[PDB]
Amino acid sequence: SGFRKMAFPSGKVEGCMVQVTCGTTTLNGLWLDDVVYCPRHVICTSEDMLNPNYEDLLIRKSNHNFLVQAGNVQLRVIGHSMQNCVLKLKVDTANPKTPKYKFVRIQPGQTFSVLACYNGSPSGVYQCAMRPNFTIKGSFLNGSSGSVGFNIDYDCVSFCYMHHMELPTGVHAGTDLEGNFYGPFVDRQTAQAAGTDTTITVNVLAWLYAAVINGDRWFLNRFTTTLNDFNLVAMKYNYEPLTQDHVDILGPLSAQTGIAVLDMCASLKELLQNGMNGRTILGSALLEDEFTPFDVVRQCSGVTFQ
Amino acid sequence: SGFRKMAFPSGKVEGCMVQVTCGTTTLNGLWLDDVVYCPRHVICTSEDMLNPNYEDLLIRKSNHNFLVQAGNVQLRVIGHSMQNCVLKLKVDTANPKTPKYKFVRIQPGQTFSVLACYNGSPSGVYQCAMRPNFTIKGSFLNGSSGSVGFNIDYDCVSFCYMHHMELPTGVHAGTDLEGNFYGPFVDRQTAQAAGTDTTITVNVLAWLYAAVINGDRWFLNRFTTTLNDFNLVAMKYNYEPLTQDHVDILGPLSAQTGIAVLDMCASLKELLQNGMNGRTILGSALLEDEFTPFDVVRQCSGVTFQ
Repeated sequence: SGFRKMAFPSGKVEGCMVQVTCGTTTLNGLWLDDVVYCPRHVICTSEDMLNPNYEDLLIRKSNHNFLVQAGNVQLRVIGHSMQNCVLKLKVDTANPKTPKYKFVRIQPGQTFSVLACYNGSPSGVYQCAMRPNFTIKGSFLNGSSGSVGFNIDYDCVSFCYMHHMELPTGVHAGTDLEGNFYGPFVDRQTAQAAGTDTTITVNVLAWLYAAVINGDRWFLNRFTTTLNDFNLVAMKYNYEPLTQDHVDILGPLSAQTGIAVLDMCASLKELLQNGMNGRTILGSALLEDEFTPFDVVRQCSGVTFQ
Repeated sequence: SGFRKMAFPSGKVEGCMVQVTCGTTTLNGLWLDDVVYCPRHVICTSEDMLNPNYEDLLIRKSNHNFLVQAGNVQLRVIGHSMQNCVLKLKVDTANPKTPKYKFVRIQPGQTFSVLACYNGSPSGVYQCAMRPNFTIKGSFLNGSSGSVGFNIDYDCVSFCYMHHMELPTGVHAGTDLEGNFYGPFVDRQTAQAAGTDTTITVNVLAWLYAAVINGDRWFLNRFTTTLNDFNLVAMKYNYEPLTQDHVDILGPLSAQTGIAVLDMCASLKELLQNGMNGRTILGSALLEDEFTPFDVVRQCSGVTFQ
């Protein structure tokens, strides 16, 4: 019993982390097969970040300007190329610990584990989510660019995020493993600011189903509602729309607990209109939205990754 | 910037997890060199747990009664010995992925990472603290015994917890890796209950400092307080007594923020007497007490000018 914010096992990702040094800038790299991936702003300084011309700055750089360290071992860069906002550094040796992996671009509301790294050495792992405004509420200090976010999909490591920048409000922005920034952010030190962040509705409902599995039933009511009636109320509380596909994804948790998805929406509407009244749900005094439906099934069923 | 419940990388611990089966019971074991450590209650039947004589029960066991599996490969057991409540199974193969490790016994109020496992395979990694009543609020299902808690100091893994039981209130009890239980619990199916649990005051203060570092300041005040006068209020709200040892530990955090330790106690005092008034601190609507000062400095320390 019990319910906790839980990250994925980081073992297969630790064996892929690498240090990449360029001139006077140092960050982290992802070593998969014979290719190292890292943010492209490693070739620039703090002065260049105000408006960097990445094309002309990479023309000046050569293969010997890229120092890649795999722990206490130096790697030999034999090729380099830029794809959007990341660099692909071809090395002469394949990582022996290379796991079965994919590159995926996640939708807003999806959760993942972040292996925060510094100088190519992992120091921590935590579970966060891609916010609706395409930011993440991570924990990163200076020098953590190149850290990766990932899911474990059955037998495969699903890389979905690489950390790049910190925004003025304290949140973070980054790219997928193809160099494309999530949202309208760029790798330039400017005045870009995140929009208003909303609550991931389908995750709150999955979290409420987790509370029912673990014994909490005080928020259930004898009310009921439709999708439009619920969406119109949650809209004024900055909640994301609940699609008909989201109702289908919550199907398994609705059938296991015997509570209709629309009945659970009626419960959430009361909590939005009346609050928690100082009460707690699964050890939290507010509504948690960083648990996807499958995240609930993994913890409650003890899903293991071999 | 930002603050997250962050666990240590679990790669060095995953490579030590194995599956131990005796009779109809299956749980997890720790594979270090040529020894497998696991809870000794794996050798008991349901009738034995009522009043077990572990000395008498282990002598009756043969080596082939234990089936140890590293992945899908059987580990040949060649001997068994008992140290307190931990069974030590000698195997014929030394674990080639054994990391630098030590066995440590933590104090109440400290934190560690838990690698929750089932059938020798990891399910997830999360953080928790040793409650003042010598329990942990984990997320454990049937089959999770043998999962270990741990910290990492650079390259060395300090094992500090092995899971054994769940108490009637839903919290969990276990031992260090030498087999000594935390608290007055025993590995016998008898009537047991967790003591009165208090809030770890020094951890809440460390968490309030983390909020100051990240920009939150609404809870501060001009007031000050002494050690005695604060402990008068802390005792009234089921908080652990703050001591000079705790004050000295919060030293670096007090200097980094310029807020004296006793000044932050006057802010925590006001929060306990008035509540949070509906506002949040670092994403929580209640006071968090499972972040040690070390955990805060680990995520929030920059550079100290002297």
